[PDB]
Amino acid sequence: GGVHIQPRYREFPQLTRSQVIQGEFLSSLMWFWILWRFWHDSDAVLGHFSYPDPSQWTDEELGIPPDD
Amino acid sequence: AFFKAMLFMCSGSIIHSLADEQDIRKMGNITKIMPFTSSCLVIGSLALTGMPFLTGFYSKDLIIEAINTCNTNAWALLITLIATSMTAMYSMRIIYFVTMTKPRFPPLISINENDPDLMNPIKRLAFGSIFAGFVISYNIPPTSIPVLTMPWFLKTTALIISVLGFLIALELNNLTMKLSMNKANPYSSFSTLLGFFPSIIHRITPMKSLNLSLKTSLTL
Amino acid sequence: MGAHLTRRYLWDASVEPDPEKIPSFPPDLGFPERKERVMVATQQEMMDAQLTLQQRDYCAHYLIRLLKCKRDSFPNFLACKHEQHDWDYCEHLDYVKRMKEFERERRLLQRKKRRALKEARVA
Amino acid sequence: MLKIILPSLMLLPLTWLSSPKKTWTNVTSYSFLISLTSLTLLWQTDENYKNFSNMFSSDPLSTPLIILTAWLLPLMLMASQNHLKKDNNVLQKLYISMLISLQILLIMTFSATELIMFYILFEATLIPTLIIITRWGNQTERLNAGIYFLFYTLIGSIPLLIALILIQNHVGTLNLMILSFTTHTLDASWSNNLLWLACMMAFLIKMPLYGVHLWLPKAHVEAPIAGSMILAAILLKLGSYGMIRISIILDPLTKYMAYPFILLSLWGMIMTSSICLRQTDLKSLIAYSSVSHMALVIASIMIQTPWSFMGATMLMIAHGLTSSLLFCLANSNYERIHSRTMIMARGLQMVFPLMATWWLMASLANLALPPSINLMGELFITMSLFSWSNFTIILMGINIIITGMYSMYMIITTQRGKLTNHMINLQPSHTRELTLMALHMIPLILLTTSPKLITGLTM
Amino acid sequence: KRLFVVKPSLYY
Amino acid sequence: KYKPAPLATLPSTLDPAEYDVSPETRRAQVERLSIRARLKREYLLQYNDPKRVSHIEDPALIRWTYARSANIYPNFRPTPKNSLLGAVAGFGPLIFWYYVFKTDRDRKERLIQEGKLDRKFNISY
Amino acid sequence: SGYTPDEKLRLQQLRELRRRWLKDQELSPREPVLPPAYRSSLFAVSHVLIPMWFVHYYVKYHMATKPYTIVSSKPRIFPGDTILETGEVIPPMRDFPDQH
Amino acid sequence: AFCAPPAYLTHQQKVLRLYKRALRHLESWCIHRDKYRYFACLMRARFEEHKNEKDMMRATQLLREAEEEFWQNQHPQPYIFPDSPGGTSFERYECYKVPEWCLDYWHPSEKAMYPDYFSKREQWKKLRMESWDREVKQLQEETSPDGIMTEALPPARREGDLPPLWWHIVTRPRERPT
Amino acid sequence: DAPPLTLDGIKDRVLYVLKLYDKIDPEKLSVNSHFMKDLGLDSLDQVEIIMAMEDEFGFEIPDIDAEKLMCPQEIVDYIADKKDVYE
Amino acid sequence: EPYPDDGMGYGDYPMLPNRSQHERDPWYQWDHSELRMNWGEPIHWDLDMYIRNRVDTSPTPVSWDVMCKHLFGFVAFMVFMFWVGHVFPSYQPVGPKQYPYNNLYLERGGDPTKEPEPVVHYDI
Amino acid sequence: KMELPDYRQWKIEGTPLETVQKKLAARGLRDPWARNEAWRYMGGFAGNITFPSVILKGFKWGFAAFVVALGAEYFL
Ligand SMILES: CCCCCCCCCCCCCCCCCC(=O)OC[C@H](COP(=O)(O)OCCN)OC(=O)CCCCCCCCCCCCCCCCC
Ligand SMILES: CCCCCCCCCCCCCCCCCC(=O)OC[C@H](COP(=O)(O)OCCN)OC(=O)CCCCCCCCCCCCCCCCC
Repeated sequence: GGVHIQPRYREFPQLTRSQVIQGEFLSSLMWFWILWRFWHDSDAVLGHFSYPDPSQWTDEELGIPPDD
Repeated sequence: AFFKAMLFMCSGSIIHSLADEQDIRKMGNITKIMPFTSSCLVIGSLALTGMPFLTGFYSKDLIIEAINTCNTNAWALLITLIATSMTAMYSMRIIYFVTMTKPRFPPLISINENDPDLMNPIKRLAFGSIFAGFVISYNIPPTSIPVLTMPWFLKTTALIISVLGFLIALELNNLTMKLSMNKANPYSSFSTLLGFFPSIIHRITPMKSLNLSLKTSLTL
Repeated sequence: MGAHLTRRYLWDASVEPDPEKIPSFPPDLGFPERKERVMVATQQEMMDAQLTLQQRDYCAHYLIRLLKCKRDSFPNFLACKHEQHDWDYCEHLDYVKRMKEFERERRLLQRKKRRALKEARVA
Repeated sequence: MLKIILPSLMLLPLTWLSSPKKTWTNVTSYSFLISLTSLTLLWQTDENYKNFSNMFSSDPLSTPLIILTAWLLPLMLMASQNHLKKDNNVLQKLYISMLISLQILLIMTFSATELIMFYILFEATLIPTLIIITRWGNQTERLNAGIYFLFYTLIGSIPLLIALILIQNHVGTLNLMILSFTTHTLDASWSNNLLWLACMMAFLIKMPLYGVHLWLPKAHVEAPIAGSMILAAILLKLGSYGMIRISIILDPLTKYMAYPFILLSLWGMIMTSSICLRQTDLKSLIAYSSVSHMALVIASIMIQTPWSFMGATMLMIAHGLTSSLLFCLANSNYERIHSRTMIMARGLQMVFPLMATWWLMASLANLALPPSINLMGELFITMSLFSWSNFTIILMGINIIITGMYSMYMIITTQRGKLTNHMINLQPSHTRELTLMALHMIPLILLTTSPKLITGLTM
Repeated sequence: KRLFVVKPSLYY
Repeated sequence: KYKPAPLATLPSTLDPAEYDVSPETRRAQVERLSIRARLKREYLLQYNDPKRVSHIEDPALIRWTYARSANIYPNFRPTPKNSLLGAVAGFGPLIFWYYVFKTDRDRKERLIQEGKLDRKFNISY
Repeated sequence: SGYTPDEKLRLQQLRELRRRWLKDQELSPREPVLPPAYRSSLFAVSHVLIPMWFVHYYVKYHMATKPYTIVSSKPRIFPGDTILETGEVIPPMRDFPDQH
Repeated sequence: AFCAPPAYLTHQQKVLRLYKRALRHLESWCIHRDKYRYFACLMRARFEEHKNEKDMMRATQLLREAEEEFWQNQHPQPYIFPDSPGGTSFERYECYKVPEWCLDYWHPSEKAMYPDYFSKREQWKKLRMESWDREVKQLQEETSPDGIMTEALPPARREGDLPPLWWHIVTRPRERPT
Repeated sequence: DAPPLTLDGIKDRVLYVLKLYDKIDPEKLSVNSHFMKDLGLDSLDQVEIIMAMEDEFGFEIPDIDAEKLMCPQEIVDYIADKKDVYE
Repeated sequence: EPYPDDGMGYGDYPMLPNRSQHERDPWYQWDHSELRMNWGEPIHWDLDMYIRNRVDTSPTPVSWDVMCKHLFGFVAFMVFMFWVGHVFPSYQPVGPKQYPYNNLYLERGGDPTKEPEPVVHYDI
Repeated sequence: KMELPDYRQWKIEGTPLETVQKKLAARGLRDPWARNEAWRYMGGFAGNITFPSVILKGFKWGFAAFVVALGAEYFL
């Protein structure tokens, strides 16, 4: 009636089954998705292309001539 | 749109469930009292902080590394990255004060979020916040010819700065609990009264624009 | 965000390549008839695939493939994955070029400094 | 055009002959139909002007107005049924007839081929207006206001009389048709530089310019609602209609003789717009809103580019309808409140829910909300003014920001906030008050659907 | 305990 | 030290007077309540009066509007600092913009005359 | 301080009257005297299909008919497709060197 | 809001009203309850000492340096309650607090329904007119001799009489019409 | 959302809080019992009491109206009058 | 204290303290609630400005000067630093991007008839 | 009518208020309103909430689910 969820005074509000399950549900799917994609597609941190060391290019390759 | 909408309705849930308290100071421990919104709030918070593999991550780090790779103002490049760490900080500020702390709400507690009209939409957007970045990025037409080739520090900069951001704020907030009031308001005031643009440019312009009409243009 | 900048903003910029004018030195310097680039796609192919001008790179050819496998395979947006690696690679293999060119320049300018310093400036 | 006019004259016999109790409905019902006959002039199937007969003509510029002039007589007679319902049954039939003669005269002035027919009818409209303002004016100062309204117009009027008789001798007929198809090119002498000022000044005065607009704030303040509607909706626009038809001659001088007015108007637009920002009398604020939004018009009838002209024609018809709507709702607050002060009467939406919707739409018409002819008008004058000199956007740009501020302030401090504690309790809204409004805005919505009809002569 | 909610007259 | 400016004024607290009050001051303070209490018990007995339909007037607002729009010109005396400042305001910008618009309009005209202004795809005006 | 003994009676009494006013504000039973479908399927179709039809009537018989009212970016044609109208088979592209 | 403002403020009410602003502006800087309940009983100490100073001059010299210490050690965004002036809900529901003299212009149709409501409303309006005379007379017979006059109004002082000027403190719009 | 107050639920909370203040004996607190003349508390403790109540019921008892919340009952009708509880 | 006699019209209207209705005690039952002004009390000349909406003269925890200096200091430092930036930009070690044909001369809408000076790009 | 928990139930020991209570005590001071602020830490809300706990809420099943899925893919 006037009480759909009894108010509580200085006590931990009682929680409904659904409130807890839906909350764990949304969070757990968040973690399943993060884990699933991390496994299937781990190119979020690494990147799938390795930076070349610009300082290891034989001068020949770069057309650097030998002081004429 | 997906995550910011979530966080605001998440706080809509907290404000309405509490006796219309709109201040983080009097709200606390919503995580145990209301797990459904707290779960939605952290999902949104991590999306805002660009958690890897969530909707923010697919678009946001593309923008970050774009900056780290283009020719740009040095001042702009540095501020945008620390702006990203601050986004983690204030994101941390909300969950620590609003969710992970001893409750400080008024003593009678009457919290209900069971109403389908609360959960359903919050639930539906949460599904969008979790999967939208995945769907939109793959489906859109190839565009912009991104540069995926970066030194690894720049490739992972968005991830680390966000992490370090949370860590720093965790430390700061946790430091707060000590029985030691020593904030000293070093620069909090700028930050707290909005950089003082509101205090000064809102009192001078409306004052020297109306004084001139009544006193000078109208009567003189 | 880089250290190359420090070499130029700090220290000396004489031997640091200008962000622009990268192909500053002769295009053939150090080259025995260097082969020019090769564009696989025909100008028309691109114009018929409505590739954004910017996306008309030397990788335009692997792109058109991706786009092909994205229109075909429509309901499935997760299956044109090999095509994307290819395009990206082509481009990584282009970014690297654009990096090799920059280094080249860098080194050549240093060559200028060393040469014109004692070979051509002291008797 | 003698159906828009003869049937009008006959209204006068009906206001007098009819029963004291039935006088109001016979007059209002019949002029609604008089407006319906007026709509026939809108049937133009070719670009040539409809010259009904020697003296009476209607071209795109006059037609959009003749219909408005006929339309407001019904409304004017509906807005003044309350005040003027305390009269002796012969003071009413005088007020009703006075209102009737205004549109008879105004319909003819807007539908006149000979420019001096304009002058005689032009300056006659002052007689009916001065009586409406002075005889029924509530405040002690209407004797003064009447003097200001008669002298500013009259001192401007005699120069135009001399100028038009002057051109008749120079050209040989004041017939707007011929004067247009004849070579009258002034010669940039010092004298002509005076002729131009003689012809434009009388029109520039009743179209309040920044220099001579003090007559309009004083006149609308103490004028009864019907007089204030007539002054804002049709009377001020008489000056604009005159400037459009008179500058056909004096073609060369306005290229360089306009700068003085143009700058007077654009700076005037800013200052008139701004003083609206802190004026305690609501009728005062609407009047200065009228000066500023009319200062834009004299700055488009002088730049003289096709777009200006129809920007002007769009805005004049649109602002006419909007201003009245604002003056009409101001009166409804004044009659219950019994004071013109803006600060009193706060929170009305809480007690008059709908009038507030009318207030909101009137304000959005007042400021330039986009799917409205009001915005199309300003957008066009703005464009041409920009063409005249790209810098003009700065001044026509301070006005837009100020216009938004005062328009919403009228809504924010009159129709929102906490209710006034206990002014004389505010009786609910009559259906007449609300219709008088609906009759103003429903046409504003309909005209915005097809702006072509009020676009002017230029386009 | 339904309570009467004063409202401006809303017939006009 | 807080420093009141014409804006951001000195708070009640932090105002010297509020702290050192002489017997004289207190008396004055007490009087000012009386004027207000008096005025308060006049409104209240005109507001709470059954059998009243007339408009409570608030003459203090009528003295304000009259002072602000009908008691101005009867108290006008043309001094300096008033006519110098009464001409810089009416003719100052009005002359400023004239040399802003003339110079632009003249620059435009010259360029059009000499053939430089592009006026491309401009088929309207 | 403490309430003045003559103000704890003007609040004593006026509170007593406010309590009666709020009681009187309560509505009696009957107080609001009233002056003498397939669920979503009455919507999905009635409120969506009905509008759709009209729209279609408008888009396929006014817009479509009038010139330049519904214009579309050219369709995309890649190397190897068969244009429906012409039947032309876009020629295959120069082999780009594989395994690059 | 209910009681009337005193003319001048005493020393006490100025001190004791700092104890409120101060402690309440200490719960913005110190949010957690524990830190607060600690850092605040330390505040009282500050006020607790210097409680018995008899030297007024001194007392008004501790007060004037307290309120400057405070002004410079205040929080810019303190915790002001939701429904109090300056709050977040202040005057929010005022758009629904119509002033009750408006049910008098209702159409006889509207008031036709809701009938017992108006049967009790007409009783109260009889109460209001039945006492205006005894009230105003009271207000006057008991008007103060010439001199200090505050805004405090008298109680009833006789049976049947209703506190003078009671029609708008009672019959005041409900706080939250909801 | 939450249920409205009552003149006996706004009285049990007011006595509750005060019974948790250490200085005020929890067995001599009676609603008609003045804070400063009968219970013993000082002036500074009235401010502290009122403030507790302002935080139990979530609203601010203005200064001038709260320099007088002496009886432990005034607090119970003032809170209720401010919240429109006609019981 | 009559407004100064300089003949600008004020007349005898009292020169009431220039304080906005914002800091008028927000709890007291002001007859006119929203103007926070009682009935009879002299209205201020500019009450159309210091009203609860338009302007706010109200004390601020930080002194006004301190505010004006700090705000603008921030603005300036920023603007300046942005300038230090444009002087010293951040750009990766990458040479210029290379577009095919003649930098897409024709497709950038170039004139079909007039061929452009070939711009060639070589490997490595 | 709503009842209210026995006032006695609340006690400062066992909560962070107790440590604040003991120090204020060294100073000789004693705060009298602590017990009121006890239910904050008293029960239900007594457990300390750690930041990893919120960020990692549901991770346990999320990974469990991750395993299951990868498994199905392995099973083909
Ligand atoms: C005439 C000179 C001036 C006279 C002023 C006073 C005249 C009063 C007496 C006469 C009043 C009616 C006659 C004058 C107005 C005539 C308006 C009209 O005829 O509308 C035409 C419209 C059909 O459109 P159509 O003419 O075909 O448009 C041309 C497209 N090529 O017909 C219709 O479809 C009507 C549709 C009605 C519903 C419209 C719904 C859309 C409204 C959009 C509003 C947008 C927001 C407006 C904001 C305003 C400011 C808040
Ligand atoms: C609010 C935003 C304002 C944004 C302003 C943007 C300005 C853009 C750059 C303008 C200046 C360079 C323009 C270059 C192309 C145009 C060249 C041209 O023809 O302009 C000429 C004009 C001449 O003006 P001036 O310097 O006065 O020359 C008088 C010589 N005797 O050149 C000028 O007009 C120079 C001055 C331009 C700005 C004029 C003021 C704009 C703001 C006015 C606000 C209201 C001011 C009221 C002042 C009242 C004073 C009493």
